[PDB]
Amino acid sequence: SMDVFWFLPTHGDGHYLGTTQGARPVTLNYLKQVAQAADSLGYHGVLIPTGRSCEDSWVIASALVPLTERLRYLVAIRPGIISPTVSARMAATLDRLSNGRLLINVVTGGDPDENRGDGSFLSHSERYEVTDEFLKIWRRVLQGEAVDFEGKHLKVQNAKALYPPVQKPYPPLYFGGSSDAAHDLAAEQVDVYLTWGEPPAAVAEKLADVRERAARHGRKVKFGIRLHVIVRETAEEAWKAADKLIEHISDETIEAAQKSFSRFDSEGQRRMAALHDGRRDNLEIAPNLWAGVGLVRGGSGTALVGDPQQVAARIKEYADLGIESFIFSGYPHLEEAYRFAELVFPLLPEPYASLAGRGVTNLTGPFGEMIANDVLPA
Amino acid sequence: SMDVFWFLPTHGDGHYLGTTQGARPVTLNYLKQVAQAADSLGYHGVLIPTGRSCEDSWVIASALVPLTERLRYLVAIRPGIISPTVSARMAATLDRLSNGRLLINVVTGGDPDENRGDGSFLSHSERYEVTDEFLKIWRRVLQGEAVDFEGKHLKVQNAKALYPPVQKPYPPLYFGGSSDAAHDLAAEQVDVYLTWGEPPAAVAEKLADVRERAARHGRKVKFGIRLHVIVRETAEEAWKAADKLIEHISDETIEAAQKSFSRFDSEGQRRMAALHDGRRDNLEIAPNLWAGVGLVRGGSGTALVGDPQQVAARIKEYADLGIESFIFSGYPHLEEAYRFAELVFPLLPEPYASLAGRGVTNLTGPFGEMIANDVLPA
Amino acid sequence: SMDVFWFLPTHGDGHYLGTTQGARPVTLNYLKQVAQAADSLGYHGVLIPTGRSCEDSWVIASALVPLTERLRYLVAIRPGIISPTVSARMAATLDRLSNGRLLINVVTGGDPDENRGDGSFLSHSERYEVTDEFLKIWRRVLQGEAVDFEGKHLKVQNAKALYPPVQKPYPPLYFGGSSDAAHDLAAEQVDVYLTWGEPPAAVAEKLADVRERAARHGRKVKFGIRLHVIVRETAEEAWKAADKLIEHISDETIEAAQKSFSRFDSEGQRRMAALHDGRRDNLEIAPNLWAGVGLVRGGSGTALVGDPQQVAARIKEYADLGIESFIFSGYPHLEEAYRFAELVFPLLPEPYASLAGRGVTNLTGPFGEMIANDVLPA
Amino acid sequence: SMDVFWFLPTHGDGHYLGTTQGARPVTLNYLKQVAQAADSLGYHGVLIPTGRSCEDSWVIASALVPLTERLRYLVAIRPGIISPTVSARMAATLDRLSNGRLLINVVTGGDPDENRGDGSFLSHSERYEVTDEFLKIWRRVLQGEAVDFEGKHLKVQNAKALYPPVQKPYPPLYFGGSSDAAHDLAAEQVDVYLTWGEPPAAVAEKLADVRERAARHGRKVKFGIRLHVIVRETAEEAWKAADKLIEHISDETIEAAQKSFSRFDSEGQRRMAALHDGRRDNLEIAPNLWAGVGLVRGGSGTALVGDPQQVAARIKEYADLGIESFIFSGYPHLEEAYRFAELVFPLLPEPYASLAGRGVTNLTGPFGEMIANDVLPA
Ligand SMILES: Cc1cc2nc3c(=O)[nH]c(=O)nc-3n(C[C@H](O)[C@H](O)[C@H](O)COP(=O)(O)O)c2cc1C
Ligand SMILES: Cc1cc2nc3c(=O)[nH]c(=O)nc-3n(C[C@H](O)[C@H](O)[C@H](O)COP(=O)(O)O)c2cc1C
Ligand SMILES: Cc1cc2nc3c(=O)[nH]c(=O)nc-3n(C[C@H](O)[C@H](O)[C@H](O)COP(=O)(O)O)c2cc1C
Ligand SMILES: Cc1cc2nc3c(=O)[nH]c(=O)nc-3n(C[C@H](O)[C@H](O)[C@H](O)COP(=O)(O)O)c2cc1C
Ligand code: NA
Repeated sequence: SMDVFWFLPTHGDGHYLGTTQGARPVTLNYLKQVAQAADSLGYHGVLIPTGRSCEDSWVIASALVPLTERLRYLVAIRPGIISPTVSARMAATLDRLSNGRLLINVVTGGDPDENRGDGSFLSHSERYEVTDEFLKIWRRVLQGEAVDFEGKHLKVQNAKALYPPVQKPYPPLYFGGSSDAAHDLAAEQVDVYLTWGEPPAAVAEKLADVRERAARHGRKVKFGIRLHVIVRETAEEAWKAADKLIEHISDETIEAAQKSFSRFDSEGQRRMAALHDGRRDNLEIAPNLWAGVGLVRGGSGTALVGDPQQVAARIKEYADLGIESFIFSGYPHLEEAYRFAELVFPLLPEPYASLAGRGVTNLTGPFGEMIANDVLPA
Repeated sequence: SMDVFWFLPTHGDGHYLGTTQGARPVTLNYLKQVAQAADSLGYHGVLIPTGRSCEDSWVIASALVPLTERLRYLVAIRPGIISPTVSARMAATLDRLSNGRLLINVVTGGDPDENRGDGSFLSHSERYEVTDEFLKIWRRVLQGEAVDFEGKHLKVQNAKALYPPVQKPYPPLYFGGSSDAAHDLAAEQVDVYLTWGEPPAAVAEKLADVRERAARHGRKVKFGIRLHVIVRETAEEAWKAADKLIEHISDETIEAAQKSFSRFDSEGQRRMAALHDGRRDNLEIAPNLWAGVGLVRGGSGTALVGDPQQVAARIKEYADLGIESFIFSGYPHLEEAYRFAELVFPLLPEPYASLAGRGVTNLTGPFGEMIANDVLPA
Repeated sequence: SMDVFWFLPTHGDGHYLGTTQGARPVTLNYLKQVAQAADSLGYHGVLIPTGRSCEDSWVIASALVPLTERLRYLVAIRPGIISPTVSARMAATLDRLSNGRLLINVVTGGDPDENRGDGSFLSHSERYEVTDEFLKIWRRVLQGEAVDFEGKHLKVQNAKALYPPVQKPYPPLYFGGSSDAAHDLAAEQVDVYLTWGEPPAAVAEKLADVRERAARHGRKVKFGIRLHVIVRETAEEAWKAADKLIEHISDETIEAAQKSFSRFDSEGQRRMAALHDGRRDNLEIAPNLWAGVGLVRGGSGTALVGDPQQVAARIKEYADLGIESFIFSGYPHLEEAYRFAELVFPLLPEPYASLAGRGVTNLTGPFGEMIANDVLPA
Repeated sequence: SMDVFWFLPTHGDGHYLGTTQGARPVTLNYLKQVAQAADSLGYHGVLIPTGRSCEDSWVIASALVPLTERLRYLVAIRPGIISPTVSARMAATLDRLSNGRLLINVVTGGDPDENRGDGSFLSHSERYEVTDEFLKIWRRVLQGEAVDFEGKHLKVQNAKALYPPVQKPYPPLYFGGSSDAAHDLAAEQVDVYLTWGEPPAAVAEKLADVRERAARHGRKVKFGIRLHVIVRETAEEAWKAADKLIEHISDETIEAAQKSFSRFDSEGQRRMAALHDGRRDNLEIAPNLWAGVGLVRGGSGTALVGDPQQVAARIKEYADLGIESFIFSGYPHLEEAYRFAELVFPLLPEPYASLAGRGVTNLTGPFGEMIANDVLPA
């Protein structure tokens, strides 16, 4: 079993990184194009990023829910900048309108400059104390309880969400974080622990630690991984596409991004930037794992590059560690959603092996362009 | 010079108040029905309420924006439970996706229990201090400024909204409130001051008060009024429908509703609850002004009742006081939106006079159901 | 079993017949309103009329299919004015796009003036000869057969529809007609025989006649009835609403309508026109069967008028005769669709009994408008 | 000025011709993707093919109209298989539902086998006599006339289209045909004369003939061209992409299509098949004009292949001949719609030079994926 996600580029899209050449603006029509493509191609869901660099995740997810049928939306909540009772009501409303298609990504926010801009002057350990108290109120409120809670940071009295969610006990909690406090938080409250595309050896160590701490609370959590993907029919086309993706990036842009990454107080972000060292050489840190994206883009900075057989093999290596969720992305996000679904889906377990080419449809007849007006293609 | 709004019943709908008989569940489909009706009928916009008793306003409005073309959405924000910078990004995104169809209703929250349920333990004077600092940050960030602010309650450092809104300088701010702190805040920062359906005499005093305080800041504030409406072809049918609206309300529900109203420290709620005092008699506090709605429903608790000429007469009276915005509602909200547009619109100024019956359309030809198969109606 | 249909007023809508007072123009917005209401309220489908007085059924049905989830569309085909091979491809495409939600209403056309306007100069028997040959090509082509056909009226060689339909062997064939040629055609080729709202005794004879002729061919056809419905909470309101429907109808308009009906060459139209005799008196030709609609409207000219228990009883009577399909309509079509579902559905067999009031939804919680802000309705 | 159309692959889509490898089935979701992409990218419209090899044009176009805002639809009508009065009502309905976004492609049918399959046993000259009589009735009824027409093939009495279209006097008539009868028909009745992708010298002779024949009637006929496009950043990429397109085409499939084209009774099809005569070598019949598509595809069988400067240059060569409309297509039709708009639109006249990259968008701010979370791309 495997859940394959796509990605909504709410922070912008294009053919090349760190530039405006071939860039596509974030519009409702284009986001609808990507979401409906992922919905019809059979992706389990789409991840919506959050932060100052992105449009609001909740406005986007809510606008695309009535325009899609089965696609699930992994939406980020940010404790510390919103009341947990209100956030719970937001999740309840969106889960009700979507008929149980809401997934929650718990985000603590690793940029102190962004946090101060939102009015949150908490330290790294305080952000996780807030998130811990946030989730405890959030989870109980969505289970129908009038909550009285008085913590170090948050205090509510008679917190109630009158409209229950569709998913019981609440929309599943996804969480990504690499710090010690992050692993304690995931082990206690979250349902799925997420990691960025570190090499398999590093991901194995992070999974073993989360599984160990989850055993102390008598819990078993699931695991997912966030990776870019540059797959082509051959590996030579894939590496050429990987090279062209960062060819228009000047050293003034690389050094500016790494300088902004040094300001971040995020254990996961530092581990990602440490893979490429801010240089253009040795970007293939592992077989078919390419760290060129991290030179400019924050967060996910690695990509699987190669033919379909190679990309599938690297997906199996991660799956052998206990990873069941895979959140992929490509540039541009519309075309690469079709590319990954056509090249990689037939090599993945069901239902993705059967969803390839056809998609979510039951139609037959002339499959492909008709030869003249009386010859079926073969 | 008139904008006519309708209302999305995100707190529940039905044919009768208090009871569940004839109640209509609020789903995505039914909200699409109401929103698309007001859009096609030519209403300027719809009001979406906020609170523990309602679904989330932002999730609802975002879900209905891609499903309408011209309809504006008056969406409520509540300072004190969400970061002002994050709220500005939410407003920017929705205003961009809707192409400038977003309107903001500033809500301070008049129920101390609901405020404590969300984590806010502020007094009446402190809630307006937070809103005042909230709006100052909110209005400046949406204008492209990197804001440094340090007030009594809020503190931001390098607050920025990277995606500018469509409406300049920002989506217009609507505000309702009758306390002295409310009128000072309305005079300084809001664009439209809203009032509930009080008799014209009391509305004129509140309007004259806000208008004078706003003059000290050099601002010309617009005025709107929130009112229920029960309009029928004759005045006799209207009073029958008003009686049926409350015929299934027991005295134990009235006491439970008024017991909650006394908990509210809201000045506007106190003035509305004092018009009926829980009585079932003397509900016509003014010519064609019926206060039966306020027996169980908080907020707007008065209604215009009568034939189209009587309802339009009360509307012109309010308009002669300087009121340019009108937010109406009826039970059930779908049918009454058509009834009001078909009975009252032809009696209102343009464009509502021309929008009567036809609506926002350019189609010609047979008007009405055809006679036989070749005889046009006349 | 029981399938309950609604009706799309593609020939115009309104509150009153004959006149233009309270008329609603047929627009894409309003047809979306009616279709999406019937879809969400749980109706099995909607009937779309065809003819000179209506917008094209195939364009309307195709435009609303992507905007609805489970609603079926009973679309009309008229042999003699379109190639059966092309019509077969149209049915295949719409059935494929709707994922098997297409239903076919075979219409022979009962107005010689309209038929001549379309280029058809066939007599009554010749129209049924064309229809009989049409359906044979239509059914064989949709079953994947390369058809050579040389009949009296139609001639095709190597007729093929390369895209098969979702429903096998083809979308079901509904047919309405009262002539002897109609009963032969229905007994031999159609799946469901439809009749207008005649008294149960007259319906029983037509049903027995069709059933006997189908037995001779070794076939069993189902039966449905087409009726208007004016249902109110009490019987007195229903009869008052029936009087309002024809209060704005002048005798000059009745005479012009009945003069056009005498031009028609349809047995079913004459049987319907013979129920009211072109007069306003004795319109209740049967218990709760009111023939006032036929005084101006062509086709369905009777209505079920009464309280829910009275309407549900007349439905049960028809169902005792073997009728399993019920195609209802009301004025206006949007509001009356909710009225019938909220009043009659609880008195109908499953699933209409469980779909009553709530529609097709899995939402729980506060049912009805909230009392104050923490008191659930009861 | 210039109108740039795209193409809906209602006959099938994919990456490679002649084979099922990489093929995409014609589904509602995929067609919605292609149409909404062309709508948002700024294309003037899309062409929808008709015939036995495709899904029905009217069903497809009607289903996509409510899902698009500005995109126009060039929909085919085929005289001889449908009544002109019925066809005019379909055009009136779709033009009204789309608010004037309907265009008509007049198709006579060049395949005798496909025509006989639809019940039309007319010769080449007879098909143009039917079309001439069809269009006279079609154009007159849409102008609000009760038409009496008695011709050699068609006879109508009191033909009326009750619902007038939005476009006056009627939706524009596009027409393609290279025979002498076609050029007479285009000079007299049609608004836009279309030609397939012949070399510029052969196009100039056809346009000069039509212009001369139309001047005798005092009419000016707009000119358009239909062409596939394989454009890439470099010329070598485009030529390699063109080779990949036909690399899976078996020589037995080429002969299976050329023998099918010999049966056709179309002068324009013969002129297209005479450009290569099945020869696999030297398919570049003109600078950047590649006839590789004509090996297996009927109708349009030539493509523009080259870098953006070469493709734009060939477009300007056709424009100087007087061609104002361009109907382009590519494989696959979704990805190639973006490729052409992003690569060729900036080299085209307004408004396509402004629609490049930006598209129909008034949004400002970040343009492309954000560098980190505060640095905008440049
Ligand atoms: C898969 C994944 C997705 C994430 N998405 C976001 C996001 O959208 N916005 C964000 O600010 N942080 C995101 N993060 C990062 C964390 O949620 C959080 O901001 C912080 O970096 C965790 O800090 P830590 O590694 O020091 O424990 C994501 C992390 C992962 C692994
Ligand atoms: C037109 C209008 C709409 C309002 N909408 C809301 C709402 O949706 N939620 C809410 O809590 N309060 C709403 N209020 C009430 C005030 O915004 C605020 O909550 C408080 O009651 C004002 O307190 P005050 O009158 O003492 O200054 C509304 C008021 C008006 C006039
Ligand atoms: C339920 C029902 C629906 C019908 N719908 C249509 C229609 O939409 N357009 C139409 O022209 N005739 C319609 N008819 C009438 C017949 O299909 C046909 O046109 C003709 O009147 C039958 O003639 P006959 O009774 O003499 O056999 C309908 C009949 C029934 C019973
Ligand atoms: C741009 C263009 C589009 C056409 N589209 C179609 C079509 O969709 N279906 C079709 O059968 N023929 C199509 N044709 C061909 C003609 O409409 C017609 O079928 C026939 O080939 C003309 O015959 P002629 O060249 O001998 O005058 C098209 C022609 C052109 C130039
Ligand atoms: Na390193």
